[PDB]
Amino acid sequence: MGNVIDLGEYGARFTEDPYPVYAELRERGPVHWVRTPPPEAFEGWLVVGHEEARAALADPRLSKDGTKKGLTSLDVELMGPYLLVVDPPEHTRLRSLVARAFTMRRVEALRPRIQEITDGLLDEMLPRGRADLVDSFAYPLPITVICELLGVPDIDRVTFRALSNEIVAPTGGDAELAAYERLAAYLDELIDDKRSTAPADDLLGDLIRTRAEDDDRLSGEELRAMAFILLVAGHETTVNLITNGVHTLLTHPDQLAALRADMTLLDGAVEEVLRFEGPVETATYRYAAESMEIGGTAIAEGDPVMIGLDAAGRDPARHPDPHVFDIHRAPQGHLAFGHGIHYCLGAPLARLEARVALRSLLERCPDLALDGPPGARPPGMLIRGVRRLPVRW
Amino acid sequence: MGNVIDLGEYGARFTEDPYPVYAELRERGPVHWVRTPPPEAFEGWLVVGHEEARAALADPRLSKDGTKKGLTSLDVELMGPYLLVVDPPEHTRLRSLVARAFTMRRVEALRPRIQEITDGLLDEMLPRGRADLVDSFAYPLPITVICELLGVPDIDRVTFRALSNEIVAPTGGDAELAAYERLAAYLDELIDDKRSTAPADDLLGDLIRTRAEDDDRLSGEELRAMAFILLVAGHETTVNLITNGVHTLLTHPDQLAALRADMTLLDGAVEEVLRFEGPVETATYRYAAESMEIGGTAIAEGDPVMIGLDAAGRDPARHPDPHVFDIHRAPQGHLAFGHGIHYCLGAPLARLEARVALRSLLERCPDLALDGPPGARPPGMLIRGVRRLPVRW
Ligand code: HEM
Ligand code: HEM
Ligand SMILES: CCCCCCCCCCCC(=O)O
Ligand SMILES: CCCCCCCCCCCC(=O)O
Repeated sequence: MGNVIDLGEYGARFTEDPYPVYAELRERGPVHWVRTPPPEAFEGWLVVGHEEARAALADPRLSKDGTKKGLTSLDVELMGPYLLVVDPPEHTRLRSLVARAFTMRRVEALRPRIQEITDGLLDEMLPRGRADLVDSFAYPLPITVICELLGVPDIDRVTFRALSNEIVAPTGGDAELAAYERLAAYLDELIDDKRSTAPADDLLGDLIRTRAEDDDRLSGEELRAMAFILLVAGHETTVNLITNGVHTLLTHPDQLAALRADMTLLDGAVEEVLRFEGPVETATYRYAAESMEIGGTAIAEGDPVMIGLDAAGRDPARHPDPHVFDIHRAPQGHLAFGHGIHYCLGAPLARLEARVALRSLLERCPDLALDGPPGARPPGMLIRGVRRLPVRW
Repeated sequence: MGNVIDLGEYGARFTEDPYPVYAELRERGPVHWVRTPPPEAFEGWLVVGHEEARAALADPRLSKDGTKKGLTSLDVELMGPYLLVVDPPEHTRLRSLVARAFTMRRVEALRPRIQEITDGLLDEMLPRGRADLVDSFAYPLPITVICELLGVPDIDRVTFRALSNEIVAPTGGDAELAAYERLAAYLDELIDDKRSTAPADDLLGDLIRTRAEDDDRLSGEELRAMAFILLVAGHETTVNLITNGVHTLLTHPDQLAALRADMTLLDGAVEEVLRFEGPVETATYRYAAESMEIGGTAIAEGDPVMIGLDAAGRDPARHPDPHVFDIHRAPQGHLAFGHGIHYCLGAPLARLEARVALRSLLERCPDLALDGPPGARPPGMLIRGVRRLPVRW
């Protein structure tokens, strides 16, 4: 317990642009005690260096499961135990039930369908000459893809969106509480309706049959929490990827022109976007399961640790000229998806969605431009991006 | 125990060029029960898929501590417990002793010296007009860099090399163990020469003080074995990266000419070598501590797992047109340094050692060329490289 820097006190220059602070801090060291901005201005360690971001993602002394300390956060209570709030051996078991669904091989078999979705959205959007890229394009593609994968297409997406939006960028203690208890219910309703059809040849179908079987493979509260995460992690991350993409592209016409000149560079741009504006700014819940250290810095048992994945993406030791967006940038290991046991299950899917989305849009909009200012940034440290992206072509 | 892909049945073809075989296996699936080529032909699961390689490296069910199942290899007993034969918490305790020395900040401080060393090696070497690159350049640089770092002042480099070479590629039973004891003699005596000397501020200094202040933080057995791993891992890998690098460039003249023409590309180029001819072909000892699955293949408890890193580097689904060497390659996440708790401690160092070496040399030898046939490949699944590389300039 000592000198805290309150990130609130940087105002909203820091929400809009966290990097010159991240940098300032990274020069002073790799790890520092921090109160995050309001609302729900949380405190604990922030990791801002790559090498330490990487290594703390792998450190077996960091836990994600607070019930081992007697604490029991909301999402745990109302959703259940899910992938990001458990450690091995339960992590392993729950993970094994869904890994085969999300391999490169299987994800590639969705290409034609993701392409077809993208074509219909651009068809629908193009003729009106201008729009919110999010409502019109970048939201519906992932939320349609993930609902089809599960599969549950007649879902109320708008209720879903708003609940999902709240739980990843909480506006306050009550709203948060409300949305969690509202989504728990919605999910309970959803699962039952899926149980009430029979021949569900799909991951949630498979998942409901697994729970019903009297192995501890999958509990009822785990089944709810699985679908919570599959649906939510699919959604805001990928919307933001696609949107941060186009946004940074159009704020860097050098590179965009470079890219249209040679569309083989496309995938290398996506990787630069993921480095430079990675949709997950700050990694999810971790605390010290024992006394340990990260820099020279002693972290005591109990302290939370927050790994700055976007902070690491602009480490100059790892990424020379970190504040420059270069497609032709030298192979450039980032941490946008994590590392270690909880490395993103959706990475191949995300990469596919985002690549197909961005190619098709750029092919079908030679004159795409901003028009003009982008919408509100959600609150909290989890998500990096904007809710509305007004665009024209 | 079931079907065995005997890797020996392929002959010297495989040892020379394993990639077409890896590709044939990977096309069937990503994991296979194998028999390593002779000598001391060994059985286990070889992982040949990128996605499965990453997961396996992070999987908490694989152990590297054979003692936990009543089995002691020549390295463990004779050298001691060191970083690649322990799991957490022993691993966590040992790695803490040394992480601070191998950081990016600290490594970069060595750039003047590594350069100075690279130049001394080239000034001496360049007038003779031709040389074995290994004896004259690639070997001495890493063995010098690491020795200073420790710092073991004057080293018998001709003896150490032979010992080290043998334990990293064993030729037979009698030679292997002999090398371990002959090497276990030298380290002990290297350790005591340091013990019997004026205390100064370097890693071995700090290590030996820790041994003396024993609260099980560092046992003398572990002290030998730490000095073992750092000297040995420091040397084979880096020599082989420098060598693999020069040789791949000279067998691919367009790409070299592209690099000669634009030396900013060097770094991408180096990362492409690591992907294409990674010095560590197959990662070190791992076994299943409980029964598991890897690509939907059932792994019994006790089965060895061999994670094929170079195999992963030619995986079509992670790297398109994998058997093309492309200085301009894009998104290209490889696994040449591992992943998870045991990720290379020395990667920023290796990258630095290699980059200096390749630049200085390429800048001072504009008509560098092969002359003619390269040396023999050592045996075993650990090292991918040749042991004598004759060049001219
Ligand atoms: C589009 C960009 C995406 C990014 C940047 C991203 C990023 C991440 C990150 C950083 C984590 C780990 C965070 C931590 O360790 O605390 C993660 C985990 C996860 N992601 Fe994603 N993700 C993306 C897309 C997806 C998609 C499409 C899905 C599902 C369809 C998904 C499902 C998950 C799941 C289930 C986890 C938890 C894994 C575990 O604990 O074992 N992600 N993602
Ligand atoms: C030149 C290229 C290098 C490559 C490709 C390389 C590769 C690797 C790989 C793949 C591992 C993990 C193997 C496994 O999980 O079984 C590893 C571990 C290690 N490497 Fe390297 N390495 C290199 C250079 C170095 C250097 C220069 C040093 C020391 C100065 C070093 C020290 C280590 C150590 C100490 C470990 C063990 C880490 C642990 O168990 O926690 N390496 N390296
Ligand atoms: C500061 C907000 C943290 C809230 C933790 C719960 C979020 C669950 C959704 C995770 C999505 C993802 O990991 O990509
Ligand atoms: C199964 C392989 C075990 C080999 C034991 C020898 C250890 C040599 C250390 C080199 C480690 C590395 O560079 O990855």
